[PDB]
Amino acid sequence: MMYVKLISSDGHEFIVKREHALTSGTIKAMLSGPETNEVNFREIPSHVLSKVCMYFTYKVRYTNSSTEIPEFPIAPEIALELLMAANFLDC
Amino acid sequence: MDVFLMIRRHKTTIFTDAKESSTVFELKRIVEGILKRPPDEQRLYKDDQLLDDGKTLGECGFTSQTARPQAPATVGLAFRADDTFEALCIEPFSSPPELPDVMK
Amino acid sequence: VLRSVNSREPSQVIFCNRSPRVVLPVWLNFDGEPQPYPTLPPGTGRRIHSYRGHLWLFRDAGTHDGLLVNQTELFVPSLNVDGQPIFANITLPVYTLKERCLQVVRSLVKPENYRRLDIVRSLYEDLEDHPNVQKDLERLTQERI
Ligand SMILES: Cc1cc([C@H](C(=O)N2C[C@H](O)C[C@H]2C2=NO[C@](C)(c3ccc(-c4scnc4C)cc3)N2)C(C)C)on1
Repeated sequence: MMYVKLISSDGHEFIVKREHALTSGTIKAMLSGPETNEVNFREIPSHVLSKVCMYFTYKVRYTNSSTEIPEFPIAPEIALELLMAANFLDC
Repeated sequence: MDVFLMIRRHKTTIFTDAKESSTVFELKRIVEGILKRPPDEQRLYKDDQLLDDGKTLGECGFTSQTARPQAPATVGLAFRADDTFEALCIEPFSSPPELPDVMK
Repeated sequence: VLRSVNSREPSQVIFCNRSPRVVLPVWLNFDGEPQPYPTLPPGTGRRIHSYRGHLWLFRDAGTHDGLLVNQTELFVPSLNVDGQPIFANITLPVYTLKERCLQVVRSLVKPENYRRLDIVRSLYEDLEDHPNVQKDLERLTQERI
């Protein structure tokens, strides 16, 4: 398939399926307007951006499925940064 | 059964899935399609353990129970530059801040 | 708009809680008032005695987070074919990442201290806007209009 590279503030590069990344409308805008498949996030550190990618996989897998859906886990230590990241990314 | 993986080397982390019944070698084909390096230039690890090309992912301990979309299992990857490969180095992610007073 | 039909046709149902939450079943009565019913511990089921055309929705009993029943918001008992009861599968939805974060933060911070978190004002209001069935019932009502 097609992949995109998502780069955290500390320089970690996360390669995810394009379709998975397009879950976020914010990212969709970063790919079509303002290296063609890379996005740098000056504000999202790797311990947050990693969970976001896990969310994309989780969302794509369990949306519209008849399999019992598990809880998406969020450690308390990251809940606050993940909230701001999720808000920014609109996902 | 699909299993969901993070293939990690230095500061690169690949999010991908595979069948529990697929082999390490088939997983090596996925990373070369992504990172453009042949299988014989790749080494895959579970923890500190080198994996055989012919073994299935389930035989290597990657099962649906332990490799979930919201909590993928980690595969280490090391490249052969010209010879003797390199030691496995997976860089860890950043540290969360101290819990705010109101959460502790 | 959203109310149970007084069909007077009994319909047997299994409320099956396929979630990790304590589940509150909520019956919308003939006036449209939400009626709470006894809760279901995670993973348990109850054979409830109901009626055709009645309206049910399902919530986390502690937080009032929304839940799905047979992949949707509302459950309507139907005809039991060959006496077989209707299965009602209560599951977690795929929450948005934002809502999932709000749940975790709400679960960790007393409401008095939401304002003490270093977050934009709009997120205070997002935190403060705890799930409530009636606003969802109002939203769902317009969804029909
Ligand atoms: C005729 C007619 C009767 C009615 C109305 C009525 O009888 N109702 C309303 C809904 O259809 C459920 C049913 C009902 N109410 O009480 C029981 C016995 C009941 C008790 C416990 C539990 C649960 S749910 C979780 N745990 C348990 C045990 C579920 C159901 N059945 C009203 C009279 C309230 O409407 N038309």
